Amino acid sequence: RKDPIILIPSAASSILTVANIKQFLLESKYVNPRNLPSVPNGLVNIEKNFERISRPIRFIIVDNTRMFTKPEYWDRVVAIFTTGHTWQFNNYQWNSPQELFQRCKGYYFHFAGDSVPQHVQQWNVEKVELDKNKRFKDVEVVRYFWHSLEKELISRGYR
Repeated sequence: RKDPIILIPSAASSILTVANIKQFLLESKYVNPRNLPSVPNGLVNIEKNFERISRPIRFIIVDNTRMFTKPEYWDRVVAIFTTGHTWQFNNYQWNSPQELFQRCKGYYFHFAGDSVPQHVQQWNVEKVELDKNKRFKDVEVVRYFWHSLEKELISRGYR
């Protein structure tokens, strides 16, 4: 069966972008986007081996929907990373957070000590907290993220 899709934000300011996503999800290190080039094509592929899943899963990670040529591709979106700007969702199949996050699992990544915006608290999104100063804490954060996503994959039939 087909590769699952993760949608992430395009704004180069966003905590996580196509520039630092692989380092974060695979190497277990947050890297500030300013210290990296921009990635114009807004696409990266990654592969992940899960404890409870037999075969490695190949993820398509995109910060845009210009390649969503068929509406059926929206069935393959297993996660959405959000910064809390609804405009991110403007060109999505489901453009309101209420509808979108009933359809796809949402994640809100931010730093501890930074207030989560009013509207984000109301959203059906899982909040994930990074440490401002202790980069070693990323290891636990990333393990937790993959544990969470694994349950989502299993629920969607990826075993």
